[PDB]
Amino acid sequence: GYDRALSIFSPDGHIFQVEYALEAVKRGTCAVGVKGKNCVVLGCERRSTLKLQDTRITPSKVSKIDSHVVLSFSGLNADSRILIEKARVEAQSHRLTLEDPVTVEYLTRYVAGVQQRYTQSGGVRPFGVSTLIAGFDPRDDEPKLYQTEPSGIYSSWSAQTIGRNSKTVREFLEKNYDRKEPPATVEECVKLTVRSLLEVVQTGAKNIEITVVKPDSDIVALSSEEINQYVTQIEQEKQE
Amino acid sequence: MTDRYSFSLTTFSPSGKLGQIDYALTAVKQGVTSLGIKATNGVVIATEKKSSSPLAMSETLSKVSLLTPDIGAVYSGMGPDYRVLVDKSRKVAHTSYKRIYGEYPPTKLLVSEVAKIMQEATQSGGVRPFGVSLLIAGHDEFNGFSLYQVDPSGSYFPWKATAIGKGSVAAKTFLEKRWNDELELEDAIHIALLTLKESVEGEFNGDTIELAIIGDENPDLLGYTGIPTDKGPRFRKLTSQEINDRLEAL
Amino acid sequence: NNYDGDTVTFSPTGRLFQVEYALEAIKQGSVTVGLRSNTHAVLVALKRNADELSSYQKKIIKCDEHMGLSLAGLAPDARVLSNYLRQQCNYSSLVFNRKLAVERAGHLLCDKAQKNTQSYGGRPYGVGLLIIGYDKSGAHLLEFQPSGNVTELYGTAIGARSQGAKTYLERTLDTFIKIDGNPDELIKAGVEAISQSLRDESLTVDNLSIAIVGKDTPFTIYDGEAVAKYI
Amino acid sequence: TQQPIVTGTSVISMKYDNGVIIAADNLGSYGSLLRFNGVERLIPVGDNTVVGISGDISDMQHIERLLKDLVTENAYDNPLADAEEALEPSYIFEYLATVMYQRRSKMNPLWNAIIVAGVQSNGDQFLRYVNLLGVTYSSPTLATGFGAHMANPLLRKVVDRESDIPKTTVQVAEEAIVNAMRVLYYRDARSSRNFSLAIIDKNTGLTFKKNLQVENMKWDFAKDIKGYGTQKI
Amino acid sequence: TTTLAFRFQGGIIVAVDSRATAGNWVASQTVKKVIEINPFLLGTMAGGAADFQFWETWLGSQCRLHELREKERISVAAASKILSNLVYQYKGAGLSMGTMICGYTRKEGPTIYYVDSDGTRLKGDIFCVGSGQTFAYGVLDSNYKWDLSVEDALYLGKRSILAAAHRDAYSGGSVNLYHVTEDGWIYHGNHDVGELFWKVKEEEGSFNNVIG
Amino acid sequence: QFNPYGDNGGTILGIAGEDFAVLAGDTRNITDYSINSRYEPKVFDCGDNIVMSANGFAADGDALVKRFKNSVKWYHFDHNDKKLSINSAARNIQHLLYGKRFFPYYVHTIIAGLDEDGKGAVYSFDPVGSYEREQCRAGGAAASLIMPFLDNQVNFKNQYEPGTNGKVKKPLKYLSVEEVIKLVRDSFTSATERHIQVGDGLEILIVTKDGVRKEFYELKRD
Amino acid sequence: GSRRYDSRTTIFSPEGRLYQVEYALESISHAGTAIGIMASDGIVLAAERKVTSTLLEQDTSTEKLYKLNDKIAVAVAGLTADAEILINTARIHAQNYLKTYNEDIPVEILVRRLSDIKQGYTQHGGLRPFGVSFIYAGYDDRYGYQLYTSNPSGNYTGWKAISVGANTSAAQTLLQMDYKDDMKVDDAIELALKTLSKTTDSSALTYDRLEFATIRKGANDGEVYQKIFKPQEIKDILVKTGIT
Amino acid sequence: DRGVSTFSPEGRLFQVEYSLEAIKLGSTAIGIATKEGVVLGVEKRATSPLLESDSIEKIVEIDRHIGCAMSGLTADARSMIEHARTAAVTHNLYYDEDINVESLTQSVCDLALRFGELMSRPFGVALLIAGHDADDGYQLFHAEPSGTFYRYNAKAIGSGSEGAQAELLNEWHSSLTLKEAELLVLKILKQVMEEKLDENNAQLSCITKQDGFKIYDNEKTAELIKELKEKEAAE
Ligand SMILES: [Mg+2]
Repeated sequence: GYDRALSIFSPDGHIFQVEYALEAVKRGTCAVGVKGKNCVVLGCERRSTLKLQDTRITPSKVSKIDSHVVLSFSGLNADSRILIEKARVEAQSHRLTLEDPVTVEYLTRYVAGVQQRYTQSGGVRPFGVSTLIAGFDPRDDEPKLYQTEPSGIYSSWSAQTIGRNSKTVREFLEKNYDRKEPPATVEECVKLTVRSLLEVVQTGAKNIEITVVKPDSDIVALSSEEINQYVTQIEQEKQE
Repeated sequence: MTDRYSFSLTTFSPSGKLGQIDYALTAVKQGVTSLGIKATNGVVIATEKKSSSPLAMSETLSKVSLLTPDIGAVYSGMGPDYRVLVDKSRKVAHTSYKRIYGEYPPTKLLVSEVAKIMQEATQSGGVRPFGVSLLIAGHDEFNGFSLYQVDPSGSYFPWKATAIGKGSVAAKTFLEKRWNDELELEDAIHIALLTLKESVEGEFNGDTIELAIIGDENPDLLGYTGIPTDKGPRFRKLTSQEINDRLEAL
Repeated sequence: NNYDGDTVTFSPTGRLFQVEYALEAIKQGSVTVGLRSNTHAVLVALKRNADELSSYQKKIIKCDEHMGLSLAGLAPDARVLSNYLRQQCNYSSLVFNRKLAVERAGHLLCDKAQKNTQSYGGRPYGVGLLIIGYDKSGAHLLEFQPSGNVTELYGTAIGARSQGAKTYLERTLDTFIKIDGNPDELIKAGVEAISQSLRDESLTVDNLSIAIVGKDTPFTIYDGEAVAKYI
Repeated sequence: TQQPIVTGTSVISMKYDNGVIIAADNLGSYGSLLRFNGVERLIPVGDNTVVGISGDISDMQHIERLLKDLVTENAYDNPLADAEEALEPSYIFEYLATVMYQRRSKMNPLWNAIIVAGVQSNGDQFLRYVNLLGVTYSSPTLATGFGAHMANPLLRKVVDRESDIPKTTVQVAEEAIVNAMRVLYYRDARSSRNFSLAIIDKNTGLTFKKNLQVENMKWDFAKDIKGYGTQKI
Repeated sequence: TTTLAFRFQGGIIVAVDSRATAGNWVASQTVKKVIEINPFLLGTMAGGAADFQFWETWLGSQCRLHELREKERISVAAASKILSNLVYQYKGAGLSMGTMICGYTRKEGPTIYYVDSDGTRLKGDIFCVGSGQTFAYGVLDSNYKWDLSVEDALYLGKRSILAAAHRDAYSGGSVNLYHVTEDGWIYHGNHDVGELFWKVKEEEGSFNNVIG
Repeated sequence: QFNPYGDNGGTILGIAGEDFAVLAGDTRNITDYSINSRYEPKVFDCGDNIVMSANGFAADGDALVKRFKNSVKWYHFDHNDKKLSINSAARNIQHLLYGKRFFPYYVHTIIAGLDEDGKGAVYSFDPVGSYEREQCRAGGAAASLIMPFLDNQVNFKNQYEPGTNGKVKKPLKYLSVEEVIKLVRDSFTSATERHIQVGDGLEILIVTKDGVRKEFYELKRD
Repeated sequence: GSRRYDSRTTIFSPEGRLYQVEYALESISHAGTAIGIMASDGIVLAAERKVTSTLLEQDTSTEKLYKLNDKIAVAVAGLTADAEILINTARIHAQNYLKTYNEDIPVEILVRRLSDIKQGYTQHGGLRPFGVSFIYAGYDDRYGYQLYTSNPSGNYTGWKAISVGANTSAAQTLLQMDYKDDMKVDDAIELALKTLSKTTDSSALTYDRLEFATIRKGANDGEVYQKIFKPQEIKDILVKTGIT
Repeated sequence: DRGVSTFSPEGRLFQVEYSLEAIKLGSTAIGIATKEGVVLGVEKRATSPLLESDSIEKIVEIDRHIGCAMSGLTADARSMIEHARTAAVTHNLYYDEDINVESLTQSVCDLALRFGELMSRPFGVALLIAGHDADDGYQLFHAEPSGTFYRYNAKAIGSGSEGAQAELLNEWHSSLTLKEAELLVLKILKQVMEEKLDENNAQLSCITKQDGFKIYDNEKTAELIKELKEKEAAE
């Protein structure tokens, strides 16, 4: 088999293939994650360079791993499908053996492990994908939001963004998100998520996707009109 | 040891070119001219027997090969690559068809199997593409007579008539003027000999020309009698004498 | 230069640079001395520390009751090669009820190192070994190089500044070979030999490492206050 | 798993003051058919060991080749192959014992009972047994097959325990072995008159005796025996 | 062998006998048929002794690795299923096992899983396994209530083993008692059946058939 | 059909004292009705103050003892010459035996020594690895003849104090090494009288803090 | 050793692009233009054969449009030989799914499978990617009529109308201009041919330079029919729409 | 290009030497061994204030008697930890006992050089392995990607290592108490850290014979930080 060591150290101690995988993420459309007091919201950018698209059948940016956990991403679209598939299989395997659905941390740790494995295995390149994994642990009402990246490191976030112009929306979130008092309701959390994307998106039409996840496997994706109402209310308050 | 070349030796260049395939086609261009013409009641395939030395017995070197009783093949380019492809083409006609359906494959599907082998040498680890273009002529019950070209890339096209190798550009132009949809087999053979004469420098006779046909069933070549449905092969390689007879009426 | 990218490549003068670079790792390693008489065989090793908080890297490894070695170079490679010896010693005992001859042990080490120099993908071992032992033909001392070359000797030294100890043993040859039935005096000669390779630093209690094997002496390593006697 | 085809019967052996004696008849039986009469079942290894084998002959011939191959291998890169690093009886035995137990553990045994007789470097007598099961044991007298039942009792009257070994001379030991071979010829239906005997002494070395015969047999009393009970004539 | 385990208000009671027999020969009277998987989990021995010892010691290793990785006590459901999935891979090979995996966690409460070398895994309130199981079941079924005290529950388990130890030829020796709580199991001693029988006979008035 | 197992007879006995342990075994080796050897050592010093015997099929017995001795050697290499405690040795042997669960070592294994508190210890194994610390264990051919005697004379079973009539048990007083050896010898003398496979010689290995000592005694040779 | 000659087909550029995928896409840009247009009552597939000859046997030829099953077809852009390898794999997946569930494979599931295969060649194996882009035209009872495209990267997306191959920039603008949601098959046929006629590098668009197909519910009652157009039928539709 | 297991002209493995450079870029981790216990401490170094710092797990339990701290490419450490935990548990299964700290460390270090063309590259992470056994008492080891491990009385790895090691050189003595060691780790961490040391961006842990391995609460560590400030202001 093809055994070539593609991911290797350089004189300055860097693994360029892992770092170049991050550059693929930087190119990817922006994704954002914000957790409230009793919910988590995943915002995602849809570049409007592609019109005449069929939004019914086109792969959605946010994917359900189980009925209680979701995964969004920034980077190579084809690569993300492989991580999503493995994650979905592991979620059912966990339910089968442990007789309990995965925690959000466990599912994150698994995906991050897969990503890590591809950074020191022969004949493979790293995943050009960073993920945002969100949900609620079984029989638990505390919101969970984790991030992963090609290198394989993962961590928990009160709020986080990845992808193109993620520097800007992270700047926004760092000043607008208060830890002592997070978005108390679904409305407040979604609003702050849309606001953060509006710093980068361009038009607030079909370019913003929002998915709200609540405790006890209560996941729903907002429609165009529902999101458009948030876009309208934000800019009307801004004209002052 | 071990074949440690597990990676592709053919790759896309910045311009989108697959170098090794292009270079294989260049090797085909240098090869001796061969052609094929389809008639209403048959097909003819022909080529020059470029003898490397007069001491060599050019009868032992067969450029035109039987693949199945109703299918024949001819080439332009690297002879050794052709020889092994004929061996593989003959075997695959049995393993992936005859041993399953109890009958020989139709022309198009055998061509498809050959193409697949050539495509794989264009993508698999540690190998170069085949440096040949094949012209495969054949007949089968439901598709009738047919003529196919197969390139190093694995791409294949059906032809009414065509040429490959050294003087293909001039030969194809010659065939365009002469070909029509009302040709009989003898007429196609006559045109094949005319076309091939242009690309041949030296001697032009039955001993320097290799020519075969896909035509009527040959019960005399079957080797047995008693089964009415078995009527014999449609492939027949013309003899040195049979060629010379038609060169007088040329 | 152009012929040192891997071990499978000869240079135009017929050299194997990767093997020579592996040989260089031994010269960087800390000094260790080997010497023997007709009754006993002794290893003396200068252990190296990272700093004052750190421990002193162990240099001597036991392979059987009658055999062991001292290392100089990549310690993990010595662990691999010593583990291989341990098995071969053990195979001989279990299958043939026979203690493995020291000469035959060297032949095995040679052949294992050789395969790493002729094949693509791998690398030479980056360690030199001094194997001592007492078998059916008396005391023995071997010197292993990762090129594959194994050499039976009366005495030797490998590592940084090993030439000083090697010259001393070359002078003392006629004296220390005759030290029969006296382990303490044979160790003294080994400690005096390794002292010729010292600069700036001197032999302290947790610095020095000594091992011995002989006629009625199993392979035993001495460290700590057990070697204070010889300082 | 197989069945033995061409078979060899009893191997008998004992220790004496300066060494060991071993013996075995020259017959290769094919069931009840006494097929092959010139089969050597004592195979010497060097000048200090003799391996006596009973049971399947094809497996004996295989073992014979392994031992021949063992001597060759020991000589490789061995300047002391004919001195300090020569093959000992104990090395040869342990090797066979390993092979026998490994083969039984793969359920494909060498269908034999083996006795390794020899003298060690320090002059110690070596006598140990191993069979198709990989079972091993040592004793002042050892015998396979019928020898176990008939030879051992006779040989044990000479050397009944360890302390009797220094009291037993080579002449007394050889006499007992030869007598035991006669007894087996009387009573073992798969035995022959012709046999081989080997002595391994620490002083005089290996003495291998071929083409020996059972002699001084008692049969004259047979003439007087008539019928099976009541018959007089 | 006779082993039982039952859920009640105060957690779980586990009770076993101590006899081991090879045919009619009594090999041992001091066998431990309760494996202490860890400080919170217990398992019982029936069928193959080595199979039980080996794989339930192994189970303890798997449970330890779980709580190192997940930073959380393993559930009784998960611990039982690790053992059942394992033996199911070996199904046909000839493993012999009949065990109750017993434990007490926050999310589950007191839980008992019967696990079988046939691959059976059953949650339940009362289980009895062994050659003397039918004798123990009788005493259990007629006297069991959820609102038993820890003192009375412990005695019921002890008395139910005694019932089997008496009648079943392949059960006896001594009785081992365990009480499983949320903070872990608690050992309640080894009780010789020889001394226990006479003690129970007198104090309880039972076994009038037997002369004492 | 080939039968990979055999019965080499023999009988072994382990007894744990207060600060010592003994592991005894007869020296007779047999097949069927024939004696192979009158002196074939069966109990072995395995180092680290552990003694071991694997009674039954001698080829598996020898194979196991060999592998355990080997395990002791590699335990020293891998773990800085650490002493293998008797409880650790016992667990290790379980894995050796269970390793061949579906083609077992046809032996009843017993080891003896001292535990980490210096007290006497005896462990007893079945053929497939189930093991257990015990105070008293006979194994092999005449095990059924010896164990009841040991229940009575070591543990004072069914013995009560005179005058009380079944009310007070005989107290479990500690036995000295001299007292244990007497019970071992009488066990093997009795077993020799009533079991055909037992006889020739008795070899006892005594384990104390000072080390391993051996004692040999003659047994009837019929 | 062998390392010296390894192109390393599965690596990132400093910019975070996959060299071979990008170059394979460049290869595809020189291939004959293929267009797919989805209507309410069917799907159209139109494609241009590359500089043909008069002696090419057109009626038995197939380089652009391939049938995966009775409900799903594909238009090819790139190396024909590479496409046939993938096509046969896709045909098998459809049959595996049908055998397993006793129901025709949903269009997306088939598309995802082929796209995942392409992806694998970009992440591991050290082999060159497939120089092929597909337009998937299909129908199932969940989403109805669907158009997809996949490329050598293994990325796929859904479309109402889409082009692949040569002049996709010009073609996609022309489609975006004249396409409407309430459009019908006969209108989509006309749009597809008009688009090719303007984007073609040839002097004029003729029947011999085209492959054409339609997936219609225009089959007798609730069922779907695939129609691979014959040379004479392509000639007729060219006259009908008024291009020749 | 060049082999992965290639030797440089100086006699060093390129890839191993390069991985050591990655470890220099990693966050600081400090270990101090005493006769009352071993203390492990780390710099968390969150890349943003929105990152929940308690999810940064750079100190990890291997067994009850063995703890571990990491520095460098921390993702690479996960499989090293997994193997260590498996080795510790497996040895207990085979031998019914705790595994020696050295033996555990040796088992981890055996993975290190299993790379070539096995894994494709060395590990890009160093480990401080601290623990206790009955034979050699309280121990602290430094496991590198070279396969070499040194025992230490005290050791610092990461970006502020050489500065911290020089400080450990002066401060360490054989009669240190556990409390003295805790403050000493906090002192040296504060010195080498970019951001100001508090209970959220730094973590403490220890291993004692009685209580085993314990990661310190943020509340517990906060008190030790406050105790440190006062004793430094005391002179
Ligand atoms: Mg007797």
